[PDB]
Amino acid sequence: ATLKDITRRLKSIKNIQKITKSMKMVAAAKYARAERELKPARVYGVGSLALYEKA
Amino acid sequence: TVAEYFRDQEGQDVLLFIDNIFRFTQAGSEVSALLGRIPSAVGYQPTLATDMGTMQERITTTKKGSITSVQAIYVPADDLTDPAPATTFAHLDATTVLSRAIAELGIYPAVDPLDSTSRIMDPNIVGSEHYDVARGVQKILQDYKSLQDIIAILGMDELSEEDKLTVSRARKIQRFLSQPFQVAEVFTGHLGKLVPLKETIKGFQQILAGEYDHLPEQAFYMVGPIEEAVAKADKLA
Repeated sequence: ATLKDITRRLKSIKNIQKITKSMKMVAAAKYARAERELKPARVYGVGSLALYEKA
Repeated sequence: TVAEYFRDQEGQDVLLFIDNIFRFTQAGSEVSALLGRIPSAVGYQPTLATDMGTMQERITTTKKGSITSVQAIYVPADDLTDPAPATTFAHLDATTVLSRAIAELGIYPAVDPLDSTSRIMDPNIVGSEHYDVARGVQKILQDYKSLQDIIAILGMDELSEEDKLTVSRARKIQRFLSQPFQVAEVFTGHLGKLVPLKETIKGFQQILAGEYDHLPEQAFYMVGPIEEAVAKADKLA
């Protein structure tokens, strides 16, 4: 399409590309945090059910 | 030539409606070829600028009256890089770019707000209340455009909330500009509602003050001054 159209598109796509990308790290960071949070936690939940099992 | 009579001679503050100079220019351009001449890029007439220039400069405010020139400019494909408008701006003093998008947004006044400009505006000239309200407005709305981009992900009632407030406000604001037409029972149905200026500045200033941040959003649409918009909310429920 006319260059505009392309741009228009593009514009957004680029944006997206950022936005998503942004969201990607943003998430990744959150995610990362969450990742951290798992250690004692891991145990902790694992623990949590850890007995309706034996008994 | 007539108007110059009135201006200087009859003194008159002329309101000069031109619809459209565009057609003149175009007319010039049409001939250009046939004048043997080269037309121009974008088809034009090579002399366009002077043509305009001499014309635009033909009219003015002397100390022998004023010709206040309301000049309709058709803007093809609303493309303005479209040399003619591109030029025009120089001769403009206030540019009113009417936004078809906005028109499409159902708004009437359908204007392109940010491009209906006057390079002139000032916190001095128009007073800052005016000015600032506008800059704030101009600001937020452009930012709101940035936000559209968000919304595309986030949805009709889901975002980041302050930002949501402002969004909503933008939605009001939009509506608040919308204004009935006495003429246009055909476009509006409504009848014109005129806003005397202060009531406007204030109108938005108030909205900016968020005094309606609990009032409905399109309880702003096709109004006159802001009160009536408040009133209008009631009329619903």
